Amino acid sequence: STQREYVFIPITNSITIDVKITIGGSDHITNIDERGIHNVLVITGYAVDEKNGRLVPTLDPCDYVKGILVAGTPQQAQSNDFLTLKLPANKLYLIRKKGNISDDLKIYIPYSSPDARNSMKTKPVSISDDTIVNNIIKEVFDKIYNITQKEKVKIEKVKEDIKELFSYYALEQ
Amino acid sequence: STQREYVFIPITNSITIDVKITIGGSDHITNIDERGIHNVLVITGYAVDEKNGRLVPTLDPCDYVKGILVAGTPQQAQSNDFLTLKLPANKLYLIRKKGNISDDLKIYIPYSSPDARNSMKTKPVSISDDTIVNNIIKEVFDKIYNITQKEKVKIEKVKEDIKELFSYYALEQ
Amino acid sequence: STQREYVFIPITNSITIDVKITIGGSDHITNIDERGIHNVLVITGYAVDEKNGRLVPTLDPCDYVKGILVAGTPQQAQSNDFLTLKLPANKLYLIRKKGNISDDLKIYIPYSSPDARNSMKTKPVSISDDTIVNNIIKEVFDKIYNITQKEKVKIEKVKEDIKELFSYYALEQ
Amino acid sequence: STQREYVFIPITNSITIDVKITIGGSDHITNIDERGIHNVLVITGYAVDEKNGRLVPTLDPCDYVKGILVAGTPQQAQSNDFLTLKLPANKLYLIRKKGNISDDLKIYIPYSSPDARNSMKTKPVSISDDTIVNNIIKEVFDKIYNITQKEKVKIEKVKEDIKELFSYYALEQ
Amino acid sequence: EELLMSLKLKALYPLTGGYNRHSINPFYEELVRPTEIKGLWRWWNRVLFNTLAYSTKGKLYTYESIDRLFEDVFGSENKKSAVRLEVITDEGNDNRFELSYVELDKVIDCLRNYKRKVSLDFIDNTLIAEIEGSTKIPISFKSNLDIDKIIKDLVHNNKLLSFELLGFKSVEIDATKISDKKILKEILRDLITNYLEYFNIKQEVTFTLNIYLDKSREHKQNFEDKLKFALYSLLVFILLGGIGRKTSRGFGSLSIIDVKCYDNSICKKIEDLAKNFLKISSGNELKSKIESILDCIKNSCIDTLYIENNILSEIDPKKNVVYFINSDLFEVKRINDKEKVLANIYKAVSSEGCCIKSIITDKYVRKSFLIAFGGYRKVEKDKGLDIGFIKNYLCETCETVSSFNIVDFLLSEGSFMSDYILQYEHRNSLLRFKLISDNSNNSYLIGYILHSSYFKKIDIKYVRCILEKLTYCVI
Repeated sequence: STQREYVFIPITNSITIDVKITIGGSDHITNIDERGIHNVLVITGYAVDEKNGRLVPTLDPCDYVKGILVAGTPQQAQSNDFLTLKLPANKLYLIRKKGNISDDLKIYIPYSSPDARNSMKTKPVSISDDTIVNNIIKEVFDKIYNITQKEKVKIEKVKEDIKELFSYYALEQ
Repeated sequence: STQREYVFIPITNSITIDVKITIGGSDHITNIDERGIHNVLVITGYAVDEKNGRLVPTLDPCDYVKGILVAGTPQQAQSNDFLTLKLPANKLYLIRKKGNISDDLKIYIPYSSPDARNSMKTKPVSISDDTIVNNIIKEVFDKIYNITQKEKVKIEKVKEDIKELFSYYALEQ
Repeated sequence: STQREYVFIPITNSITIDVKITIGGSDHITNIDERGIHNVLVITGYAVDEKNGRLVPTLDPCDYVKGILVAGTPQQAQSNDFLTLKLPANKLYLIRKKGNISDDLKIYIPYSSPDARNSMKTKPVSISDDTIVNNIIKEVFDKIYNITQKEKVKIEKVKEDIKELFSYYALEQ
Repeated sequence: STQREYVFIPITNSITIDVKITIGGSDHITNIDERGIHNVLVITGYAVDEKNGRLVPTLDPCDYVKGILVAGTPQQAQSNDFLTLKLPANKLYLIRKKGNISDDLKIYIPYSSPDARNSMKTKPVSISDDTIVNNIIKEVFDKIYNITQKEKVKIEKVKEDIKELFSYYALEQ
Repeated sequence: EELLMSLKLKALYPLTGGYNRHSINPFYEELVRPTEIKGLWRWWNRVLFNTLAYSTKGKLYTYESIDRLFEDVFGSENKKSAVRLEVITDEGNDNRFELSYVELDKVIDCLRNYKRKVSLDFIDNTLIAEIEGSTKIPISFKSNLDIDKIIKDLVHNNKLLSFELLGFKSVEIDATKISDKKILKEILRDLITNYLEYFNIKQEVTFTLNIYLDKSREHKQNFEDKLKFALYSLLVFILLGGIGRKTSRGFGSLSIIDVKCYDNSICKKIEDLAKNFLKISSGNELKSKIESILDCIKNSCIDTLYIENNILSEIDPKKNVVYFINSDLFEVKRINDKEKVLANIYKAVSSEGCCIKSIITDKYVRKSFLIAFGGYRKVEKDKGLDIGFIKNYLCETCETVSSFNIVDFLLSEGSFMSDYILQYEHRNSLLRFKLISDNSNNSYLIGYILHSSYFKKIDIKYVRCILEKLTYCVI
């Protein structure tokens, strides 16, 4: 059918080495369509674990992480750490939704143990201080997408829309 | 990058010797799409000198001129007097905008030195005497936009607006 | 006839070596009469050229420069790179008009080439850094008017006026 | 927390040694802000005792003494004469209420025993004779409100009112 | 007669309007209007009373009858209000808009003998005067108000503000006939004043609301409990509503700073219950506090004691429309930035906003949803999209694929509620947003949906998690 993987966008660079396939298939729900990013997924209650970057699943609805989802397979020696699961594409909190759904898809999500060893003083953060948008164009929007520098010129578009769209919660301990 | 050039429209025809480009590139700004004219650039602080009209520059904001701006190089008999410049497509003042442009343009302006030999007392001139109109749509809106008569057949749309949208200030000398 | 050169007034200091004539005869338009500067002129659509800033003609109507209009010839080696023009004194966008003039004048405004290689996005610039205006004090208004420190003892008003009234746009490149 | 002293304003120079603090906290209740006095406090049923001037309680609502609320503690030379009290900042009759309150304030008013050995029949007194006004500026508005001579050149602004507002009653015995 | 309580409040970006529809005018500045506080207190009180009456009796009473029941505290044409409001805005001394000078006589030049529309725009940090006759003269001026360069951006970014700015921006000057220069000068001068006063928007207006009580008005029948209910309504107003213009979109949002009772026997259960908001660590804590106060008045507090009086009047279902609070719909999210939140409210509530577009599809229900929850909108029967489709997604008969059916909204049989929903221009929005802060630097976005009386037993489940999704996308 259709398998994808949801990768997060933090202020940290804990993304470059955990993945095997970037595209793989022939379609990507997340898009870059001459306006900005489309079909961004947000997950409630999960808080990033940037040191060994994964989403620690908390049950606080006020916490959230939003990222992109592109097809592939995450470095087969897995399924002991990640959360992989299929859904009918409609119970996804997909924001800036442009495209429709196949109402079935199996997506891998970076999971981490709940970490019952500290007090989870989660903390909200967003992307600013443009220095760290350089590397976010470097390692998520080039390593994965073939569109950058190939079809579209408006890249400061995907500068401000990425540092305006994306926000999340960290654990800071 | 890109290349464009402005063409003025007085009530006297002297723009037969005109733009290099009939196709040239892959774009036009003053597009007339079944709703009338669009993107008529306005130049404040100039006056028009219809006798081989080059825009005499005043220092008055009330002195303005409205004309077309199409992608092209003037005549190969220029770059001696025509002032050309480059701006990020947002300092120019168009009217009836529909689309947006590619963040930079390099534009040819048919220019004249202020010619300090005759006091610039201007006169506001409109475009009436449709005999001037009935032909102008064949010199500028056919030699460039012969889109009309096969892609457009409602000239009245882009006729009456021509006799109200367009006006200018002619320095009377 | 009677002529006037227009001196710019940025926060820059290319102020001293630009002029030939201070008074010429006995009359000017910029006056300092116990209420501030008067008859100040504004150029619509031109911006400064920081590398010895002489007004490069942009097309932005929302671009402007203010300054002092004083009678005289620019440098007696010029009349090769400027805008020489004369128009009947009613097409001058003035500010704080304390009088009116004899319906004709001939102006020298410092021109600069359009420099058709760099998209010159323009930045608004005001008078700040009270040291800058305190330096400008003895720069030109004394090179122009000896009346300074002879009738206006409360030049702070004048001072404030330089900050109150002299904003412009700057080439930024 | 917060404490103030009530300095009543008689014609007498008997109000010099009344102080222990200049500011203490970060605020004075009374204000003199380019329009004159503000937040003036009235105490009714009290007549001044200009014989070493303090406030003496009577049983007459037509007797009243106006004054100001300076921040501080009285003299350290007390606990036998003055009367301290804590009031929720709305049980004060403030003439010319300019701002707001903090809803609980401790105050010291200069109190004197009623001295029941002579009939305490008091009479009104208005502060006239502007030389005492010009020296009470020195006394109370240049020892505490040194804004006088600092920013506020309009000290006649407070002459006009000290000659017209700060009236009181006095035993005159 | 005696001070009852004192509330130090704080409003964020209030859009208070005076006689010129602005918070400032040539004569005075007024950021908080006590008359608006009184009117909104009465409006929230009626909402809260119908809420109560519906959570116990399932009955809804007209606003006339509710205010006739409370006329012993709020007063009416037959009785003077027992409560006296006294706003004290600190710094509230003499301030007014003064246009020291505006350098026209150049705009007047390019205007004569013509009929042109003179538009304004205040971004670029310099006032320009666009003319639809194709010229844009930059205007020099000096005013008394210093637009902080944050307000220009707050107005230019917020698509709602820049929309309500169209009315304070232009004049269509006709100089064809006899037109001197002086009267054109005064015309443009008043236009500039009207445009510049709009930017008097301050952040964090702070005022003290005193409440005085006339004791002479005795405990006639049920004065003490009516008063306690009114004080609860005032707390609910301070918690869920704001002052001024467009409070349904976060502007003018109120926040408690300090409450002080002065008559324990009446208000000492509001003093502490508002102390319950001086420190809000997380969103869940706040939602819990709000549900606490909401439930307190619902069953635990006073009782049906004065609802048993036979002065109320049940509403007609098809000729009346009243609002009441629904405890379920109370999403709370942490803010981290107020200006951007206010700007994203437009993404939430606009038919082409890229948050409800990403939460609702088919667009028809979308229109329907907003038309049922976004106040009045200007839909007109020209291009089919209104024909049937949105009429269908509002039928109280006829299907159940839409979770909201307006009571008497009929298929081609519109009698009253059809016109009221589609034509009545002054309709408040049920979907509302608010922003709160405490003495700490914690800020939260409440999004709630008041329950109306034209919903034929709305599906409280579909719209509920629409609201969490909206509250997420806009923060």
